[PDB]
Amino acid sequence: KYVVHPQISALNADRWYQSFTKTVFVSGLPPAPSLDLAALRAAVCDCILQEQVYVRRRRPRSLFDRRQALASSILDQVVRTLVNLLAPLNPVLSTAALDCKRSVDFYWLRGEERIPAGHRKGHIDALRYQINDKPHNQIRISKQLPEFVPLDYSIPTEIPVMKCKPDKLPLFRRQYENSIFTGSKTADPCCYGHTQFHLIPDRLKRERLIRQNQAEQVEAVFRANAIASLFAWTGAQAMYQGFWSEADVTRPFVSQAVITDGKYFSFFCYQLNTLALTVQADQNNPRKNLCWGSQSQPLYETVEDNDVKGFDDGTLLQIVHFLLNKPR
Amino acid sequence: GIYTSDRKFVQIKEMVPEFVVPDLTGFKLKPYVNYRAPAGIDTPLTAKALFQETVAPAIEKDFKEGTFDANNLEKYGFEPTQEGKLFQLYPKNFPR
Amino acid sequence: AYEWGVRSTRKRVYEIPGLEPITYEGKKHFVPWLARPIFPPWERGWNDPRFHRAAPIHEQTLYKEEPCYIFHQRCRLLEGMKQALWLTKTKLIEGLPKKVLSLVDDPANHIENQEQRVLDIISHARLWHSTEDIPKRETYCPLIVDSLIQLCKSQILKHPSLARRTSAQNCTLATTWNRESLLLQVRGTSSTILSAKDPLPVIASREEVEATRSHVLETFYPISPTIDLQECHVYEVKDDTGFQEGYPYPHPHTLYFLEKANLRPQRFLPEQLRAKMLLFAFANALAQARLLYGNTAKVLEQPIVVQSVGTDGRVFQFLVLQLNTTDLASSEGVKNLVWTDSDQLLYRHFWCRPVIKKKVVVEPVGPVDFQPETFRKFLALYLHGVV
Amino acid sequence: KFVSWKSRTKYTVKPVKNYRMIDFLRFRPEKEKAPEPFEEKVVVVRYDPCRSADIALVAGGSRKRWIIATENMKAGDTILNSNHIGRMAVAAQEGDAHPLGALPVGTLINNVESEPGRGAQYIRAAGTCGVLLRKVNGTAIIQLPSKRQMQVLESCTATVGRVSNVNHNQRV
Amino acid sequence: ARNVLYPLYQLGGPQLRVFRTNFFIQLVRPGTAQPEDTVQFRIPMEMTRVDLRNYLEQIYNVPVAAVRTRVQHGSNRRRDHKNVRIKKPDYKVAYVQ
Amino acid sequence: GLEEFFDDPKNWGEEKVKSGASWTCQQLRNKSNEDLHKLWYVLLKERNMLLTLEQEAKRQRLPMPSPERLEKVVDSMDNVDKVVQEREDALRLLQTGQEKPRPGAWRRDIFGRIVWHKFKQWPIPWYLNKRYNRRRFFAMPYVDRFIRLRIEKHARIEARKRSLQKKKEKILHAKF
RNA sequence: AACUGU
RNA sequence: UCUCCAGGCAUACGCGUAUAACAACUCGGAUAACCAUUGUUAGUUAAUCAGAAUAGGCAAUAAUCACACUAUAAAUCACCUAUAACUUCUCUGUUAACCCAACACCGGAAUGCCUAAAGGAAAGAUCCAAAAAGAUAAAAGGAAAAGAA
RNA sequence: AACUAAUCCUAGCCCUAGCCCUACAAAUAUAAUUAUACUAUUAUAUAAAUCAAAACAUUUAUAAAAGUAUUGGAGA
Repeated sequence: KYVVHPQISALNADRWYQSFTKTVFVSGLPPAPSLDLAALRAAVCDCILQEQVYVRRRRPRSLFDRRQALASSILDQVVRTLVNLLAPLNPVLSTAALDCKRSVDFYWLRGEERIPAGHRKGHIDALRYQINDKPHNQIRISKQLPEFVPLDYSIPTEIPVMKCKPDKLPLFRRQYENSIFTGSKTADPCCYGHTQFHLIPDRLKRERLIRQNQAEQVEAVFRANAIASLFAWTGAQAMYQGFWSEADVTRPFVSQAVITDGKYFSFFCYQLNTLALTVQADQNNPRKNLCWGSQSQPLYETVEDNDVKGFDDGTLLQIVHFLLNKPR
Repeated sequence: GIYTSDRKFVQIKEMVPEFVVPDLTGFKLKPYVNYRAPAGIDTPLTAKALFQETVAPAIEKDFKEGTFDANNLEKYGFEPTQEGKLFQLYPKNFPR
Repeated sequence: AYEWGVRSTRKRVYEIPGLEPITYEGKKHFVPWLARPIFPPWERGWNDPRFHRAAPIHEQTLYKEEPCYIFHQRCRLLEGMKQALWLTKTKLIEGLPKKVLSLVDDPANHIENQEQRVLDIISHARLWHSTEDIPKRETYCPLIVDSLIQLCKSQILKHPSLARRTSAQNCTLATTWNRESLLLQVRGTSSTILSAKDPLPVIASREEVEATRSHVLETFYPISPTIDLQECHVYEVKDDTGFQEGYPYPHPHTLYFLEKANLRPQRFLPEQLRAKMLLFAFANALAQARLLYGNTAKVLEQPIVVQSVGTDGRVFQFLVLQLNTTDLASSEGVKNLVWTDSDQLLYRHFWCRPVIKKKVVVEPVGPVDFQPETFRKFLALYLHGVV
Repeated sequence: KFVSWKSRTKYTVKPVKNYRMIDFLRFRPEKEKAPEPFEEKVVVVRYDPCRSADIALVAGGSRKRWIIATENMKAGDTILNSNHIGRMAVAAQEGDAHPLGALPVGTLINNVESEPGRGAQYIRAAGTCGVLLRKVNGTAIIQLPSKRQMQVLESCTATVGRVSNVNHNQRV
Repeated sequence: ARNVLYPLYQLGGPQLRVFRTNFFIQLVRPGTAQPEDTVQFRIPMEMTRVDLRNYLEQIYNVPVAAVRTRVQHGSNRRRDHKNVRIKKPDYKVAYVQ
Repeated sequence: GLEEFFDDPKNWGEEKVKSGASWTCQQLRNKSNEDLHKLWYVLLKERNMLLTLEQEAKRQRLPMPSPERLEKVVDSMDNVDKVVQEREDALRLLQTGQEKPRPGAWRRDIFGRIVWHKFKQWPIPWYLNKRYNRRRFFAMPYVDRFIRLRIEKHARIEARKRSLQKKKEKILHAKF
């Protein structure tokens, strides 16, 4: 089966993933307790200064992971403090489960092909795929999030269709275990989740992509990772609820995801309407999966001395909105 | 490039050739020549011919003027060593 | 047979005056019919790190004749507790501080369904967290501590004052001090150094601090105090609190040290862990004192209190250290006060899979002989200084 | 010219990738001790893959080192090592390393050396014991496992007792 | 440039510049199905994909997004009248987006 | 540009494309050093297009129009290189006197033959290069017998050559 | 010994 | 479409174009059909799959869900202290019904998954000879069931 | 006048004479033919026996004087 990388540099990678998943990605955010928003900036300002300028740690030997390591530390701290500061306002977070770099697995079949040669020449074989993703952080709750749009919602925007085979684009089929995983076992009470946090590597970062001339694909890299992770993660929960392709979900599965390149931050929302992507189960289904994503935005400008400059609350507001949101 | 420890490739920018492309705009020399064009009698350039064309006039003028000496042979174009030039005639250190 | 010399190694013409023998140097290669040339040292024209060799310690410019003994995580003291007390000039009181014990006596401190939540966390930390049937200590031991800290951190609802502290990530603690003219250095890392804007309350009164003068550090003839320490002749004098100057929370509340080695031979003994904690905890407190009071040697008027917790995921060790003196040159006088609670078992055993014996499920997927008291002692340390 | 598999820089008592580095020179004066009677603790009696007899881990003072185990050597035992040649015999316990001048006649010994400073080369196998046949002043007679009775100077070091697997010769 | 000697590099050495290029490449219609932006090239086996990227960008001023290259084994089954195996010249196929 | 890899759209489908004579050596010599470098790429660009067109013809199982065009370009390209090499050779000889761009010398192999050994640049010297010393540039004593055989083999070849001539002479008499 | 198309 | 059969799929090793399309119907398949033969052209796409700095100091305690519990058969670089370097994605492998057995051999061939959703056809035609081989059935009998010596 | 077949003349060789001789690129001794460091680097004994002595043992060749004297299990 094909091995799919949630973060990839392929052209139109978001389109390729959507075609396999039947996900429609509408630009922008999905249609829809005060905590001293200024206080978070000051607390976040300290957190950024804490790791960058105050904490003392052994320098990495590689000298190339230093930039990547620093971005992870600041993101983890902000998340840790944000959970504590938001805990009094939202008791749900106290009962919520936060996952640190745990893997999401999903396995599904889309498309078909006929064997052209070999002992099985002429036999029709379905295209097998797998996405394994390890979001930087993700929040898992025991209650489904409020739906962002009614089930069966139809919009003019259409799912992509891929001219070439998945093999033609770099994607290699390998035989190994098929896994569908929510980030935790079925035993874990938190079979739902609120938001997913992703950190893009340096190779896929904006600076390198612009140099590579794939500036337009920077959002595609953002889109591809979000769609892959959320669909793979969301589908697992519905499987944890007993729903599969022929037993498609009776209630849409909804959640959020945020992808940051270290400086810019992007916010993504996914709703899973169809578990049926096999030809048999998809033979009779008018539903489609809907994804809503926002463009990546900087969270702060620069770090000078012991005071960070240019912090953008607008990105922080979205995090505050996401953290405060709770099931209805 | 060079492969470091753990078999990890590290591209060496110096060892990666840079294609120096001539400016062909306005250049009258093309893939072919007319059958109209007569061929020239071959006169390959040699060390003696190059010396005669370039070095001989300078020495001849200086010798008549008397301002010739062994110390100033490099002035007429002698290179004691090829080191320091991007293109070294011997040992050859440049790609075509 | 004993071999003197490594067992691995075991199973005229030129002198003539007036002429020089010919050699194959002109050939540029060896030929049997020519003599071996004499080759001077080769000059590459540039310095290669791959072929560069670090000079011996004595040749270093930073070389110092006096030996500086450096203690790190892997260092294991032969005498364990006794050596640590002598090196740190501290007096030991068994059990946790009286205040810490009183913290959890308050019903509000106790977490809602504390035992059940801990039981669920232990099961999650051991089995549910990963897809592996039997996760190893290298994985679950870091996770269980993080989950317990989050469970304790969730108490911010009950006590908003807990927002005044934050936890770093494996900060570096280091100090250099002299004991009976012996140069001692402690180098520490790991932990999340939980730091608060205010120092932890002093556990012992000044009268008790003066009482420590009677206490005498135990000696262990014939072994030297510097045993098991890395003898260093090239070193720099440094004092490190784990944070650069200007850190909003200058006072460290607790210093955590974890041993996640799956194999018992790979796991340090509980006595050694506490000895490592003592030196590392002492260094962090000393760095604070030196920064506050300078490098002068004197009895501290205001003691500095720091805590340390050491656990391997099944056994938990709780350590509280109070720094009462900076005059550590002498072995007699005011001594630091340390409170120790050791061998606190969260659970005797955990089965990562359901144990079916004689077609009967004798053991569920959960801790065996679980002791909630250990978490309460852990909870007491975390809440101490706030409630 | 063959790359040695014993590539560890420093002598250690931990198993080495396992192989344990053994020391057959029993009396090496450890740090913080004079060349006089000093005592060591037999921490653990393990088995050496590269030697027939099982090795006893001897730890004394500031130094830890592996050694061959005698017949009755076990974990937790205290073993004495003395270089001093007293006018009267020094107290002898099974496995302790003393000069043959210290040892009394008739004691079973092992890990003996033919020449002073040679190091242990005989009675290092399982169940082998050398009898101190005779002792006079600075000379002693040791019956080696080769059946060769040899006379050596008192400077030679002898470890009392038979080697482990005492009934190896009695195997049927 | 192929069938030529390139200078050995040492630390601080000059940047490698090829003023005249002996590499000759052929654009070939895709035998397999490929995206339209993708272009196949038959190139000397000693050329690197970076060289092709530099080659197209500099000589032909062509912007390149991605490059994928494969080596096609030349059949040696064919034999001559003397029963001596004939080997098809191996060629490298480069997929350039 | 991509279009440069292909022929003129008008020329597509033509039996042949009108092209002139290839560059001669003397004309290239008359051209300047900078001009020669510029010309090589201009010559190369057509060659790649012709090679590009030829491969498509092979794919389509079709003939290449005006195949002489490729030969003419190669002749022009080859003539350029010798002219450039001649100028480099002349200057190299003057400044250094070396008849070869690369250092080399005559060395004896283990078979007793004398062959030109081109020296290789190494980061380390030969004496500290054990592998280079490991390389054998010396002939073994037993090669003397082979040397005698080589001389005998050469004599045998001449004897066989005379036999070859004799048989040819016979037929000359028979034919005439 | 029985058993059975031995 | 029907009748019937039930080890299938990956990697390793090996092979090296036997791969696929087209065109041939002579040779090769241990006979044809059909191609595995003959000729022509195509093919196997990788930052992710696979292949391709140094000197010192210093390490007691198996595993077995490792805890209890014992045991004998005895089973574990790191990290510190300094020195040195200072911004990287190329090259190569990737096809196939394939290999070792003189063969399209009958057997030999490492590992993981799984047992039909995967993989397959015993019938060149006609006749219904005898004899021969294998299998099934036995009126009555039971060596002309599995127990004893 | 038949099918299978057959037909042919040079490919070249052989012996003396004469004559001695002194005439692409790229990769390679590492694992030869592997574009740059590793690891130091290397042939050759009386010629024997077979054989003859009908076996086998000392022994057994390889211009005239003259196959003579001498030598030899005085025998080949």
